[PDB]
Amino acid sequence: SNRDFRGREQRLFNSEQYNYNSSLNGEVSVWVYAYYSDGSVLVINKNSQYKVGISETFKVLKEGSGAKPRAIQIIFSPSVNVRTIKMAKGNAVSVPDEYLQRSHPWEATGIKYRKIKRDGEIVGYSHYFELPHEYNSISLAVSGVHKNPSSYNVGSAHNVMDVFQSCDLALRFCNRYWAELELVNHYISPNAYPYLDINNHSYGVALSN
Amino acid sequence: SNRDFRGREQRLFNSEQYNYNSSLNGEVSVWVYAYYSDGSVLVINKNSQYKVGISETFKVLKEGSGAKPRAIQIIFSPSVNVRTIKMAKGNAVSVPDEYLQRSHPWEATGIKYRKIKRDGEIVGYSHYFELPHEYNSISLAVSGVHKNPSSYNVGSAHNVMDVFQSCDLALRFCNRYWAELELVNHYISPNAYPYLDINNHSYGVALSN
Amino acid sequence: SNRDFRGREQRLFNSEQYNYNSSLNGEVSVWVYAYYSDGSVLVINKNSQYKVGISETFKVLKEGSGAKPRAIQIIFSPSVNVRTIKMAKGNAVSVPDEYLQRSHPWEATGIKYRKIKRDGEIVGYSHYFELPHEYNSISLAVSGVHKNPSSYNVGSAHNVMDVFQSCDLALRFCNRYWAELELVNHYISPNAYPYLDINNHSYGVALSN
Repeated sequence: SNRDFRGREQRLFNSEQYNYNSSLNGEVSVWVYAYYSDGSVLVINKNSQYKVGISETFKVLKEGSGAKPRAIQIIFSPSVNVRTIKMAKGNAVSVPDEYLQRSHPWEATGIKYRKIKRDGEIVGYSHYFELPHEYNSISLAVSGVHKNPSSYNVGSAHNVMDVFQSCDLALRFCNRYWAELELVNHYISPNAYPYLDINNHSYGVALSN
Repeated sequence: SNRDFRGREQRLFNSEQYNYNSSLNGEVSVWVYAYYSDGSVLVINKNSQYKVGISETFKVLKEGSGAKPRAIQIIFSPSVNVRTIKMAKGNAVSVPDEYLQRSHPWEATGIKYRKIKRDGEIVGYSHYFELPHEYNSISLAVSGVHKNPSSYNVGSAHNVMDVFQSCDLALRFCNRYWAELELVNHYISPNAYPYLDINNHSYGVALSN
Repeated sequence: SNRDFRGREQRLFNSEQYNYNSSLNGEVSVWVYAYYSDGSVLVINKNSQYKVGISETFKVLKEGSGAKPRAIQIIFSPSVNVRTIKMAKGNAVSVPDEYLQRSHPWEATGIKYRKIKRDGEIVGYSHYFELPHEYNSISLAVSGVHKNPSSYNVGSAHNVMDVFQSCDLALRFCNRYWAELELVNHYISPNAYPYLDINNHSYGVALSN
């Protein structure tokens, strides 16, 4: 019966979480997972309103003696507008991508992002690429804009200062895990984050509807 | 007599400093003081035009073996618009505040800021909060916008690039002091910064009028 | 003859590189070279669309026991609008420039920038200043805006979010070289960057026309 208000409230509880996230009041989140030759995983996460981005350098461990980055997986929350996703990369600690005079400052990589799904629902977006063995490090920057459900100008006369503030307010986290197993068990799963593991298995929590 | 031009110029000297600061040509400044279990104090200061903010992580010293953060005091210069103040925090190195799906990206904490006064003049604003003993660290972000004395649109077609530049131009300082006494004697007082100590004593310099 | 299409294409190849850089699709780049008492050189480079800036602290090596910064050379790519260049500095790890109440948040230093030329062509802009011996460090911030060839409003309703993204996407590099010779041989020259050495010799590559 629909006299089951406990069930109805539980249903609304989950749904409202899903919907608040995709409102412009909600966060847009990016994760950069760097996979090292020793099986360890380094993750950078930043969460912010309106837009979010990361600019990082992943270096060979122990002054060049330890493990080296082998691959990168970039994850965006479902609140991102996939068409706004941009990436700039260098394979070096020294401006790797050809010459400044001829470089485009970014590529629109949205079309390469796969949908991470649980129960038919999009829990995130994933772009995975491996690094050339010939390289010991990668400088990488990625950026995404929150879906704008309306025709609302977040960058209009009055609203632009809020976006400037969003830049100050963004929170960044950096963690290293010993293996993807630890990553899944202690980072991804407990926080209900979207993820694809090495076996192409999807993680995350469907909240709609 | 008002034939005392030395006195009159001294009066204008002080007043002009007070007033330039609160003009849009002046700085808005934020300080984040982190109080550690060993009595030491770590301070982060950033100063910038138009708006300013800080995003930091305060961790337990010596890889988790040393002292731990116990409390935070956030200070804004008098040039801040208290109503624009925003704060986002996590108690963890891992996205502490519940779940991303349900998180508001900030809280307006202005109403909790006390006025730091010297001689009846507001020299700054202070928000103090203690950290749960149960936690070994805190990731914290705070943001404030300069008071806009006029109806001037700093984020208008032409002026927005200046605000973007203000972001590049902001200066950040990080210092650690052995005790609040050292902090007061060698940081707060010499630089004429506003402050409240553990005994609720106010520091700073009245310049008006 | 103009039947030499190999020559004509080579000519267009070089020219197009020059021109793309100065289009709003191209990068604006800044370098900050810090010259240390031991002859070593530390360089910070950031490259980004629309505008670029750096905010750094150059400290005495080995916790204050090693070499100390003696001089700074700031280089901008030719795509910068020299009139938009701004600099804010402190000689301390503690808000060096007088008192916050009376500080202008930056100086327009464009008029002090020399043109670095190769073959009559501007390959960059250079501002060089020495540091007071009395100081062990310098906190420095510099900012420049890309030349806007048109009357195009990059900070208009729609375009402002792209500039916000440009902030996320900017790539920063930090390198230390043992002597200016190494710097020239392994950093400046291989990457075709503009530069002036200690003997006032100009480096870079003319690409026009």
